[PDB]
Amino acid sequence: GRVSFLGAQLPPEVAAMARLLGDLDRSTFRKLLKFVVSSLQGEDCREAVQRLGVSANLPEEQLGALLAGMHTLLQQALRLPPTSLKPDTFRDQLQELCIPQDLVGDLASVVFGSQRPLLDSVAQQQGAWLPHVADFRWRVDVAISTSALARSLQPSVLMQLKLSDGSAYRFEVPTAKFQELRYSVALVLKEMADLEKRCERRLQD
Amino acid sequence: MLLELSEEHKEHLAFLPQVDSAVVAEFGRIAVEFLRRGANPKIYEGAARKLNVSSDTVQHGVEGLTYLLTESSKLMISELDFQDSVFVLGFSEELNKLLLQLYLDNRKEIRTILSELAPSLPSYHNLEWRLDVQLASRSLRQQIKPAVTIKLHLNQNGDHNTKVLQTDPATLLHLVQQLEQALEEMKTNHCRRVVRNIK
Amino acid sequence: MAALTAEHFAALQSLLKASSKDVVRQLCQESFSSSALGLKKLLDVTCSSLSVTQEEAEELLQALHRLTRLVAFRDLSSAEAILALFPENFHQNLKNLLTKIILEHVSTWRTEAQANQISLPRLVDLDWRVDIKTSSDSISRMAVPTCLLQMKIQEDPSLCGDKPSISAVTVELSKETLDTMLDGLGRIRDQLSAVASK
Amino acid sequence: MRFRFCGDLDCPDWVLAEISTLAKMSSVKLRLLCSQVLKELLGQGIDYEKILKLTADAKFESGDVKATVAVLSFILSSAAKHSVDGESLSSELQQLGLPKEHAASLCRCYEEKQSPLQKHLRVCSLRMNRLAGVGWRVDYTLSSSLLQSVEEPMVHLRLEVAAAPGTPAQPVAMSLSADKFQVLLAELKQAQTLMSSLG
Amino acid sequence: LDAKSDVTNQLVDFQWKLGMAVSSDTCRSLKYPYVAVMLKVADHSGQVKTKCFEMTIPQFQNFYRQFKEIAAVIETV
Amino acid sequence: EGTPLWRLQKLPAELGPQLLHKIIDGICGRAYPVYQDYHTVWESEEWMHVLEDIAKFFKAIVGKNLPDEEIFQQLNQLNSLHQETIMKCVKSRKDEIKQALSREIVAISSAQLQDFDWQVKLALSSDKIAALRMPLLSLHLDVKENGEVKPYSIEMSREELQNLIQSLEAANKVVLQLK
Amino acid sequence: MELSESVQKGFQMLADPRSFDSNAFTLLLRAAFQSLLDAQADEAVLDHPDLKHIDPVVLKHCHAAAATYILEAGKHRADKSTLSTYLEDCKFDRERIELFCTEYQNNKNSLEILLGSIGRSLPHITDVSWRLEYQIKTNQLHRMYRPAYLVTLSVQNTDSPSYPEISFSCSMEQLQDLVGKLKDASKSLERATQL
Amino acid sequence: MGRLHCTEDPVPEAVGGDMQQLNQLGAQQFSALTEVLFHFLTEPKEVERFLAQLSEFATTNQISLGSLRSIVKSLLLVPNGALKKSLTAKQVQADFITLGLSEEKATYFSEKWKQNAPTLARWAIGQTLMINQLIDMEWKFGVTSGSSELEKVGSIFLQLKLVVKKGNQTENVYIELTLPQFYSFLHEMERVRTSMECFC
Amino acid sequence: MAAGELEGGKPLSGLLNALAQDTFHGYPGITEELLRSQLYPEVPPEEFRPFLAKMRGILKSIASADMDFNQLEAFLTAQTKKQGGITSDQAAVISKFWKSHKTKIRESLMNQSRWNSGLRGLSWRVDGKSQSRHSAQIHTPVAIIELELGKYGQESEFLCLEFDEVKVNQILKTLSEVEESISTLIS
Amino acid sequence: AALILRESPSMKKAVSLINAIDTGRFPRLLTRILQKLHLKAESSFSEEEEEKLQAAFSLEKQDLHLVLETISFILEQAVYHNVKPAALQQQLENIHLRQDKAEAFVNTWSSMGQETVEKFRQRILAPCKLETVGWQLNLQMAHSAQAKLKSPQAVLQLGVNNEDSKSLEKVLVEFSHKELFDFYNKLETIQAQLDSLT
Repeated sequence: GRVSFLGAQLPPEVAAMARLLGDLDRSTFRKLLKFVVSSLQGEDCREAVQRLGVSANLPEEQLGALLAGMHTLLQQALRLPPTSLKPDTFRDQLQELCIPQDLVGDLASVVFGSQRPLLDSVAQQQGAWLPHVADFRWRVDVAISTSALARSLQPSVLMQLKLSDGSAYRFEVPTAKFQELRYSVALVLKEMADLEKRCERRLQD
Repeated sequence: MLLELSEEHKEHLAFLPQVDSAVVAEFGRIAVEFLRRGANPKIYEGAARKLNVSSDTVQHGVEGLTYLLTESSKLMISELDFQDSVFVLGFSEELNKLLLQLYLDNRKEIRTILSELAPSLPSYHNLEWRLDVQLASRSLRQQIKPAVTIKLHLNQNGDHNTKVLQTDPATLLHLVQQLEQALEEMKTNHCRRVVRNIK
Repeated sequence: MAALTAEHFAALQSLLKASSKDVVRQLCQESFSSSALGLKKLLDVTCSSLSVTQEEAEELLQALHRLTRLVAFRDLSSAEAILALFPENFHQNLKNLLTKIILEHVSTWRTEAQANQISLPRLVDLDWRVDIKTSSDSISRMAVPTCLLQMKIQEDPSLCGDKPSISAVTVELSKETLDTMLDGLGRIRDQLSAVASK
Repeated sequence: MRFRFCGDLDCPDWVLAEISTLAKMSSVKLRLLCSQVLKELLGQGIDYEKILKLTADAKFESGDVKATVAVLSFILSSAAKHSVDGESLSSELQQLGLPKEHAASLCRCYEEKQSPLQKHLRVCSLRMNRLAGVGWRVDYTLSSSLLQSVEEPMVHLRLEVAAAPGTPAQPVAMSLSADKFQVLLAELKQAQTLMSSLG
Repeated sequence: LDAKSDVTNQLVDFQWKLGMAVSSDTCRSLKYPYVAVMLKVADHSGQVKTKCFEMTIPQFQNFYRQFKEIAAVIETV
Repeated sequence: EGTPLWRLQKLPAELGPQLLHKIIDGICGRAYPVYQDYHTVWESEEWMHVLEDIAKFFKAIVGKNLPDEEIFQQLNQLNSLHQETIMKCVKSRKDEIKQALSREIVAISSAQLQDFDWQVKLALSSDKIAALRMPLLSLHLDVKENGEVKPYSIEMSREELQNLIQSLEAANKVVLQLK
Repeated sequence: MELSESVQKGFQMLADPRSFDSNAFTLLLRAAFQSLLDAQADEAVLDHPDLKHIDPVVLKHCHAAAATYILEAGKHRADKSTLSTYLEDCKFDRERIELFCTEYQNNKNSLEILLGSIGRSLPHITDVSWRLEYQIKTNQLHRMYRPAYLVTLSVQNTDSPSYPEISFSCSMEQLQDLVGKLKDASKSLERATQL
Repeated sequence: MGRLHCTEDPVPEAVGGDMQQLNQLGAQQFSALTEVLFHFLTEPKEVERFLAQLSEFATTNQISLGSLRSIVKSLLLVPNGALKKSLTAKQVQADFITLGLSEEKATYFSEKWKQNAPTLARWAIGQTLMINQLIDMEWKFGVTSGSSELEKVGSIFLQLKLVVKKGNQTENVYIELTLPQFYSFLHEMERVRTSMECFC
Repeated sequence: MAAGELEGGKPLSGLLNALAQDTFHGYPGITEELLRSQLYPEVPPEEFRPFLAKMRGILKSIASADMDFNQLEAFLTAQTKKQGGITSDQAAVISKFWKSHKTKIRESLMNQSRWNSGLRGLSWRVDGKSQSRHSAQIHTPVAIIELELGKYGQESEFLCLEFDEVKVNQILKTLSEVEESISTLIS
Repeated sequence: AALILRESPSMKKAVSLINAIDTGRFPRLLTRILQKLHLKAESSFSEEEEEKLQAAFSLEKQDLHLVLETISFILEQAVYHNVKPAALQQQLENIHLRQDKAEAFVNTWSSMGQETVEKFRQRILAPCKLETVGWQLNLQMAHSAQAKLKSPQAVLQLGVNNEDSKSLEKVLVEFSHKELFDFYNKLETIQAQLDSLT
């Protein structure tokens, strides 16, 4: 079924935008749209917003209202997959927001053009929260002899780890604990495979 | 799923069928206490010497019984799965009933113990706040600058920790709106589908 | 172990765009050698040398990293060992050039992998001075030997942070302590001699 | 619509529910529980065996005594925070549906403790550390390698900085020249003279 | 020449101050005379560093006497 | 043999006053001279050596506060143009060097306050009470220790500020006896 | 407004047509304002011939006096009445008083922006991010089947521009409690306006 | 008093009075006091033991603790100076006779000094300055079989742990050497040894 | 009220000593309940406490003030003549206490006034150099030095140093400049 | 045979004391010592156990310390040479241990020597070592910038000890299945190297 892309009600920011843009110069709107899309891509723009504002004779509060409402609207539209937010539902819901059709078409050019898969590839980057492995390395040795023991021949594995936050660690582990680690990893991999194959089917039912 | 015993765990339990059922029940009570208080080998010594048995055998027996109670509380197998487990262990219906009673009366408490072995993630404890207005400063002696002062309380590993923070009102309204949207996303249909079907 | 792919081979075929074989040598040694910090520079070197895009440079450097690390890891140091990796459609005029290049560098790559492998803090220099204590705050006259020993020790910046922070340690040994330590050290000699005699 | 004791909001669903658990106690036992909760808000604590023996004959579970202590401490904090009076408390409680004698039993407790409790809540408001004390030494310098005669005073200051009453303070210890000391004194006197106009 | 001295620390400079405490919040007449010394030091770790300490006149005089003993010994040895 | 100014003798006297003044400003903690203005006169090693030697000389001369006859005798090595240049550079501003030296004497201690700021707030309300209406001060201190500056912050009620003011006044009633 | 003798003596000389013509005085004010607000300011600010004909000691002393008075007037939010009163006490004429007060008014807001930039403040929250997950199984417990939230606040160190994150986890009850106390903290502003 | 070897400074007359008190105390009392003093000299850090044994002496002899500590210090003066100057027993006995200890009792204390001075001297030398003194060392040989870069490896190495004294603190230093660096380390340590044997 | 009856010389001297030990020497084992149960076991806490506190306040007022015996006699005259004052016997014992304990307290106040790190001690040896990897002989001795330092109530810092004969001479000259300053100022 | 055990006056004193003590209780205490021998951080007995040991032996404190130290040194040499019981018996006979104590010694050695040898064999010298492993498995459902997610995530914890800090650490990591498969392939290559070492 259809879903309201804004959620259960319009936030006051997007209402304030919609009441402001009703006669804005499309060139300035296109510039603001480029800025918003660039800032969603990770860039920064305070000097370009400023020189546009002074060029457009736009007050700081009007630029702020415009930018905030367009960012909220496009962020909410990206949150849904584009198959669910089918373009008829998008255009109709923006028409209920009373956006002028030229600006509806301009927003659709953001939500459905080649910028879409790039933004999707950026949105996935929020999902970590806990750092992933950066790299892993090892050395495996035989002691042969030791201060306590004329001979030993026990193996040991030295291991070293770095994490995507810049943390790094080095530790050595005996063979029994290495076998426990290897078993635990294989177990969790099996459980993850089974869980994925269950969910992927049961959510079709 | 069935809690199929290892051959070592079979050999461990195979001691108890020789013990008097009242003493198997006593070993059950001791084991299900040891699940929470921790073990005490003087009990193994005393019970074995009363049985005229070697203390290692009683130790192996009691700890096998503790492992049975742990794994059954981890899995939360059904009554009939536990019955099938003790039947394939080959215990008599006296001991099957005893073990089932020991299980069903305590598996919840064991789980309230075993949950502590999950890895420690930092988590929220409390929030404190203060609305205050800056009115002067050494360089500029009349002004009006409102802010919401905040103190955040957290814990990790059972510790206590705090953070001191500040926000403006517009940001605070944005925080409220976003965290309200976090709660709305548990009422939407997809998450309710997961929560029901992936049970 | 990590291995080549069809897209790595397609990227490798970009390497014939080199203006001179010295570019091939450089990009091989760098992509074997480079850290993730070095790749940022090596990408621009590859683009400047081959006119490739940054993405094509990234795919080429990834392919060369995978290839050279695989070769070092298995010790594929012979023509009969290396030449079978490349697919039957690969550029044979690249096949021979890259083979002979690899077979020349692999000895260096093999040699330096024994340094790049991980270690505890490594000794890099040592110094010592022996002196006689003659007087003190407590005994007006004395005469006994002492050794001052010094070591300079490196740590891995991977753990040490921005710098390997080469740092110094000194130790003082009395004669009984030195004789005990050598009644250690010599045991290593004797046991190694026994193992060689075994 | 709205409840004044909830700060012009609607009452939380858990409060409107758990006040019915309060309604299941007797009025005198509710009075005693309210008094013990007021002691808890005044920081005297509470004890599980007390609230049990006050309630276990009414078949209260541990969860029920815990929840009734929670709801009482909530409602009496909210009452004191908005400084709303016992007659208004009794009215909003009757609108929630607490029995007449139970509401009067709460009001007879709250009407005594409200002023002490509001004072305590004013003291217990959030603070960005506190100045526990000050120490100083004044010295005079005669000569140095850098100036064979100096003839100048110097001051040492220590601030004992703490988080909360009874927390161990840490000494911020520093040395000042007599000029910076006198400038600091004058600036602090200005800030005090300003602040005394605002209070 | 080689850094045979590097096995031990070296004093870069010696600076001194003579003064008197006069009072504290605990005592109106804390007439304690003292010498304060600042030592600036460089070391095998790199970066020049400094230490400060304060000692009473009898302790200073004992320190000075001990350096006189060190001088007398290194002259005698 | 000669005093550390022996290195100065080569400088053209028409360039001396600017160099010596800007180095004295460096002693006062102001900007030191830029090397570019003098790289034709000294190599960078000799440049840092003059930056040490001149400061050491001026500090030594003013620290013993010697009379100008003893200064002049202590300048028998200098050329007459440099003698007069250095003599005017001392007598014209020795007091800035003396204030810098007494500031360095205060640095013979374990920690020092570099600078401070103060701010006054009104707290309107809290999660504890809706009418807190409490005046507050924050004092911010920047204290040098171990070769770095630490930020500190001390909030105060009116009562805490009064106790601090009274104890500072008690200290000032002593400082006024000595200064 | 309490001021040092050096300041009032400087203004008592700035008062006098013989020390400075009223145009020279106005140019010296312009020089003072530039010497405060421009980071590239330098002694070249005194190079104008209406300035260079004054004794350099008097010129530099009165420049510093003017700049100090401008700073104090900004700090205490001086106005045309108090300015005119002080200038009358300094025996300025009406035209030089008006020329001062008009040039102060012309520069006042840049000086307001300058002065309010001073001093530290607490780390300021900039954004929030959240993730929602279902906990299913763990090292010992295979039946967890419960929701949890993973939350992050982005913040700036306002004292030293740098951007740490604070991250924590919430069960749904903890998230509802956090939301409820942030809502109360927001309604605080409405209740304070209507208090 | 006459000139003393144990002290260059004059000595209070209370020390002379205490020495006459050593003549007043009985032979068993003087012997027990001497044992208490040598116990304090050899193990002064066992302050609780010293206090216990001197309180026992006090209650045994009805001697007040102030007088006991006085006569202790007055008699420890000579052993203390003898340890400072490394005096002979003859000089110690002459100083005792000069302070006022009767010749027989000074001879007894001289013999108790003779039988203790070497271990006391060794203990006192143990109190002098040592910098980063080695407490202990551990070592482990080994052959490396593999790494993330090489499936098979021939490198051979030595690891050492050195334990180091840093005032009241201690430290562990971990280091790894190649085989040629082990050979050069042992060669340099033999060059140290022969240089140490030149003078030990 | 018992405050007028706690006059017993032995227990009162014990109490006064223990209060001085607690307040100034920092003895941790001394407490109100211990003092009461040893020295005045029948006096109830509500009547021992006010006198205990007031006499501690008197002792602090004396100890903090460097009272000479005339100022002390005046203060004790006030504390006896005022209503609820101490007795003449309490003043007499306070006088004899100050007359027998002044210097130890004042010394403890001086010792307590720590601010700068203290010199806890100095240790040194002089070694004659010999064989080294640098040269088969080395022709000079050196002093090896270490100061021990630290703030009050903290673990000791240690600072070790090496000086040659030239450094030793320079340090001796520097210290002689300090001694000559001190002697000039005290002369 | 080569010398196994040092002969000296301190050992002669200690064995003279050992011969004076009974043979009955001695092997139990030596077994507890032997059980503790591989532990550096604690004494083999509590202060009250050491007190009751001294009361049973009646020895003065330093004589008991000489006894316990020399039996510790005896067991360290027995470990180091992995001594055969009969060889230890002959060695103790050359020390002039009483024959019944030599029997009690070699019976004690037979009771625990291989176990203590193995406890020495597994000791790790590195300044840090791994202790424990645990894991958590979740399904991701939505986040602040995407919804209708189905991604499983596994958090991994590695429990570790630092012997320089003498404290725990708990490293935390995430894997998106892809990294967990890669990490497993690396761990299986480590296993292949540990097998090929055999």
